[PDB]
Amino acid sequence: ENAATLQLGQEFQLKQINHQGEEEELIALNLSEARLVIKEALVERRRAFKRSQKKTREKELESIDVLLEQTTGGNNKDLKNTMQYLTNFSRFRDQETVGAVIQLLKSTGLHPFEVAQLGSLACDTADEAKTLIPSLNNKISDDELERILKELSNLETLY
Amino acid sequence: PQRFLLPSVDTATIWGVRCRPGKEKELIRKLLKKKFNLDRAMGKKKLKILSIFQRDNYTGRIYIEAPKQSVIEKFCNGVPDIYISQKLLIPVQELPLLLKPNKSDDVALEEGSYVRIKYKGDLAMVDQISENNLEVMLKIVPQLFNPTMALRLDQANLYKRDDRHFTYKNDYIDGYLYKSFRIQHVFEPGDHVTVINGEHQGDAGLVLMVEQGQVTFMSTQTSREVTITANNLSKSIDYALHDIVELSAKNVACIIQAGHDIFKVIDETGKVSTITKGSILSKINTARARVSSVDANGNEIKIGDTIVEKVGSRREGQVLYIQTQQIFVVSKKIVENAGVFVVNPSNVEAVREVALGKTVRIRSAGYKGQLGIVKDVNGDKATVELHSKNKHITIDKHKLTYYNREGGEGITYDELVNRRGRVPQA
Amino acid sequence: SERACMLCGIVQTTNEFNRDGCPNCQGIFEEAGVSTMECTSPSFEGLVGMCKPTKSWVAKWLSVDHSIAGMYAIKVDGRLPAEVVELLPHYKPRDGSQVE
Amino acid sequence: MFFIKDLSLNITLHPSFFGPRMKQYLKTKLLEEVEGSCTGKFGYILCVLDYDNIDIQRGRILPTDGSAEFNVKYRAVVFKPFKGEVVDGTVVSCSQHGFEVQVGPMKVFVTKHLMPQDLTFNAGSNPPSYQSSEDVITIKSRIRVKIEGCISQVSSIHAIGSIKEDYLGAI
DNA sequence: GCTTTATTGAGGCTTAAGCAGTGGGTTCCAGGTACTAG
DNA sequence: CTAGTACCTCTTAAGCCTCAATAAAGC
Repeated sequence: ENAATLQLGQEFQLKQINHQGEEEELIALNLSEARLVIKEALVERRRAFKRSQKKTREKELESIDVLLEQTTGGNNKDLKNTMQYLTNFSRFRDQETVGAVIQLLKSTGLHPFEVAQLGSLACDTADEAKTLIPSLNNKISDDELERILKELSNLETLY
Repeated sequence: PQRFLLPSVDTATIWGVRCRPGKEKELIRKLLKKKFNLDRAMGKKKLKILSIFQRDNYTGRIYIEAPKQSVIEKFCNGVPDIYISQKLLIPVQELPLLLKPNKSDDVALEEGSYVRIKYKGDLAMVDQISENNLEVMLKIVPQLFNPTMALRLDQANLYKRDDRHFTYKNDYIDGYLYKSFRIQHVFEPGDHVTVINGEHQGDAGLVLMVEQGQVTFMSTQTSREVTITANNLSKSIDYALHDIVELSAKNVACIIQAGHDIFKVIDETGKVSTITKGSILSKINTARARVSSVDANGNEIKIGDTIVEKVGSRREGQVLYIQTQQIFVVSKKIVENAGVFVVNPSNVEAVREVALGKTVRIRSAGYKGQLGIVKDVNGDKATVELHSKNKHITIDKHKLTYYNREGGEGITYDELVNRRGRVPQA
Repeated sequence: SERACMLCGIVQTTNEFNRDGCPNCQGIFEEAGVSTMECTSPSFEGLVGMCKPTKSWVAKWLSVDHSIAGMYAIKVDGRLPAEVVELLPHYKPRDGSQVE
Repeated sequence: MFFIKDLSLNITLHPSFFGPRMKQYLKTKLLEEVEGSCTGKFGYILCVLDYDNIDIQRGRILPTDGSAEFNVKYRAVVFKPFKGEVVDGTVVSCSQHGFEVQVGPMKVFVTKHLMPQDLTFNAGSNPPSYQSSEDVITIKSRIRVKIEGCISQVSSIHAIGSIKEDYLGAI
């Protein structure tokens, strides 16, 4: 059974295997980093297709939609819905902001899922954060939690 | 009274003796006769055997009530099919149930009940039961009795006792035969659930509400709420498909979701509709259906041929059936409508031997003038077995002359094709 | 064919019943004004060869202690005539109905 | 839930397609499988990254058949909901039993019995909506709800949630 | 000093094994007995 | 009366238990 009490499944272990057999620590990402990696993958796919063939909430959405249509477009309609869901209510628009956020979250050293939730979900009070994740109650100090929450709130982009 | 019949060690002593199964009755009779003979002969000295019995359900064993084992061994000595050595003492507490009559598997007969006759295998209805509980009146289907046919055929043995009572060959009422037979001869919302019993057996869905033992669930197959008794639902841990159905004289559809009594079918016009089992007149056999169409390129297309649409999505698939103006094609790469779509033939592109059984003579070959029997023709060549040689040779039929079954004149391959196929006159 | 009496359970051929009837219940049948055949049934289960009914516990269990030695049926299907039942207040059917 | 991991996929290729472009063709078949995939074991596959860095292992030839089986290992980001998490979505449709909320590639349903007492369905507006003493819910609204149950389909994932704790609902 | 021990071994009985392939000609629809339908 | 229908009927290789002796521990 999977729940919020860190009772992950047989495959969602704290350690992950690499293509070379090396064991690494599980790494998570937030919505902004997910969008960044998706955009990088789309750019790489577009470049691959081009080389193979050779031999403010109003304009970015259109560019993303046309890019999706050009490459990996029409195979499934769920990709467009997921892209719209990610783009409509995103938080960070700059790579520097997400980089700083992930660098700060690295110092905490908490579970990847917990830090991902903290960087994605929005909280304003200690009690709300504690009740949101009862498992992560006696793990993070109240002062540290408040500091990270206010830092994340300040780092929020003004759209 | 039965409370005073409880067996005791000092009063009841029965020993079980193994015997060849099935011979229980004959063995019991033989032992009883032997005991009577011994009593008549010996006189005062009589073996202490009180009773000898057996149980039908317990084959291969008999029971003898005697005070001592030695008496039983002496009495049974020399009796074939009885293993005196293989014997055991019956405990007192087990004596009652041994003599307790077995509960007959036949349910208590009641008027109007349905039973099976052991008209073997024909359902019957119990109409009346005799006061002695030895014979029962059963109503059965004789097809229903037809007074018209009986009158037409065997009016001599047919009699009319009432407006709906007819006697034939010694009693038919309302088209059914009444005959006497011996009795011995006769959950929480969101939970995944599945129907195990009822009209909707096999349906699966997600529960939404439970009240007074009735569970309502939304079914994926029908996309509607169905309310069923809780006892008929089981919590599950989280015509066939593609058949051709003749909806009417001019309507043919292909099934995309084969259910128990509900079938979803796409018609020749591409419209998908849900119908009942009764709406299907009959099933069209694709293999036996000799229907062919012409594609855009003019190449003939038959059932099972792989075709690709020239316009649209260029769907590739195998043709299941051919309609007068449409063709149904099933594709393994399409999940929508079970991969079955109806397309126009013009919008797709594909990816009687008279000689047989008649004696013949060859004309221009190494076996000319030799009688032969035609077996089969592969097209432009006829296979013939020679009477004097145990070999089959393929030779062009045009250079062979046909003869009558019994002698007759020789005719080349110019009269049978022109004139009606008939053997010459001897 | 062999039939077993529904009153005492004695099993005998139909010819014997037609000729002499039940040796142990002829008087009761005559008093009840019923034929032997109506008081006998052809369906029975199990065979019991009773040799000493007075000294045999099986006879007491089958209520044939006062009967004579011979062949008897443990279970007999059917019902006796109402007249016979009226003359036997303590009659117990041998079909297993009263063996609960 | 937005996890990057290595996935190994076995792809069968006919020996006829053996030219230099086969790689690209293989990649195309990879793009037609990972995209839109939804398996209960690995959850829903979101995206595959590092297209140019994809490494393909040496193909495996069947003992008798001429097909080549290539085992390609690739790093991909996938999404999988878990019980007790809270996610935000957009109402897609309204019904008497509740309103479905599209979140990512998945759908969420809220049980009527687990709704605020003040919140009440109303059909007086076109389309029907819900009215609350201090909140307004319509088709076009961002609603944050907690997921309490997950259901896995052949090619879909469904969630069952409720809104009882504070700070939930319209935001 | 005597008695009762765990151990050693030695055979009877038992249950298993029993070249590869292939061509053909014969025989079974089993016997009696009782119960029951036309 | 007559005929269905079923129900009864030669040469070895291992395991194990069963026998006859033998040195030590109790007492």
